[PDB]
Amino acid sequence: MASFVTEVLAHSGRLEKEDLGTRISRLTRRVEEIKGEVCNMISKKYSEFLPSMQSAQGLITQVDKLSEDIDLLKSRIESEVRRDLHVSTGEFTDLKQQ
Amino acid sequence: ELLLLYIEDLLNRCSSKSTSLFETAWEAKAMAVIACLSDTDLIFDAVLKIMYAAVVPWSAAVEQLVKQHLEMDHPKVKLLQESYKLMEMKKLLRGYGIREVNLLNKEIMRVVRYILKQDVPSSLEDALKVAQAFMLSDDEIYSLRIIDLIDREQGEDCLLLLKSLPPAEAEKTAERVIIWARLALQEEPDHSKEGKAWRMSVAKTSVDILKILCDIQKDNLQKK
Repeated sequence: MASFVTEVLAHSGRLEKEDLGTRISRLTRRVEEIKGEVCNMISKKYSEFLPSMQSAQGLITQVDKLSEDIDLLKSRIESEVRRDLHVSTGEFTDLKQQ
Repeated sequence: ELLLLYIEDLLNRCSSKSTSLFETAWEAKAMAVIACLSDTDLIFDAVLKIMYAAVVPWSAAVEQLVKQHLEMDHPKVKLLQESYKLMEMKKLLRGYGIREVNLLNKEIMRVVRYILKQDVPSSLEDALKVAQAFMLSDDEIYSLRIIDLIDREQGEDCLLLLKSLPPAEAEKTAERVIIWARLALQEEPDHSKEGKAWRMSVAKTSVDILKILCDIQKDNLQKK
């Protein structure tokens, strides 16, 4: 009953700003993946759509989980922006823009 | 029954795993079993099961068997001709890169659009039988053909196709293309040269087809 939460935050304090930027880049490249996929299946569903009926439900699932990832990472960014409002604001906002 | 089951097992052990279409050992063994049958009902359906398992198009011996079985008379010969035109549409689909057998109902329009995108002189005819055998109206076929030609600004071809068509389906195609034209003109105008040229072409192609439809509907007072 004496200050055990502080060391647990150290196991979650390993997520540096470089790690936040890598996650932003990962989400951007996955957004690009899904965008290229949609551009591909547009011509499929209009011209040649045999092997993509199940990929439509796969798209639904992946876009849903990507929206959930966007929301959770935005919540993570907003949780830490209010903590450090003088030293970590600029680099948090630069990646929040992306 | 056991001879037919042996033929079925011979088909299954070869065609299911057939990566290369040179396992013709089943054809020669199955012809002898066909010759061993004594019931005419069990010969035609056995040949049909050969048809329903062999990859389209079949080989030379199977082609001889098909031409032989077309020659004599049986109530199942109508089913054999149904399977023959099934082979024909499978040949068409696999020549257009669609290898699935019996696409259910929803991809027929997509297949027609894909065939019409090939610009083949027989592509209209190829897409005709796709909606024919799958029980879909010819209205959509010619309507989409006319729409594609309008998008390409080839309304003279639309006029000759309309004049070649019987008036009954011509009315159906004309009313639908007129509705599509008015709906397409209802959206925002395009200030580019190509856009305004397309509006002018659409209007000019619509006026004379409307004149033809007026000529057709002289007695239908409600439609007149």
